[PDB]
Amino acid sequence: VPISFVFNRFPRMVRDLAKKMNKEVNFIMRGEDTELDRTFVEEIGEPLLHLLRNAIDHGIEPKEERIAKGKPPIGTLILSARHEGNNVVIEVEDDGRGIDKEKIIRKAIEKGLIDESKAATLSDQEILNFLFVPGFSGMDVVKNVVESLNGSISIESEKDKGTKVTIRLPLT
Ligand SMILES: Nc1ncc2ccccc2n1
Repeated sequence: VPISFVFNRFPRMVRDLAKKMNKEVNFIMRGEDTELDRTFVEEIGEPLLHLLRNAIDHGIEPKEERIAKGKPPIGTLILSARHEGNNVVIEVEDDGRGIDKEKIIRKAIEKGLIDESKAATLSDQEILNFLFVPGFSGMDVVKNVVESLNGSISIESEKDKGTKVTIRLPLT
């Protein structure tokens, strides 16, 4: 099917969550005509809804805070799909407050998953990959579904700039 069968549900879910959270959100959908196998279409909805929720709750800041930080007042959330070879790539991007890598390291140390000495040299991707650890605090459940579809997921984020989650699905 076109992924529009999934993506057409999201503007409703996104305004509803924005109203509940007192966030002003500019939601943009691109690539909705991108076609993929029915099994992916019937399963990819729940993971995507989780990522959109995360963007609106934890990423986009309220307008007053964005103005105070010198950002464009209304936060933007972009959900896109495209073909890459025989794969489909789906991205959820926001221009919100990002993921705080220092907080992740602190939590990791508190949980005994790494010591201070080793935290100093972790890469960005190694740090963000703690988010997929079960119970870390979720992104594990999103990963579980994606992996069940033989997909991969990655996260890029920077503090104050925003977050991009990318899901790559096979042709299957
Ligand atoms: N999009 C987004 N933005 C901030 C987050 C902060 C914590 C965890 C997930 C997040 N995801």
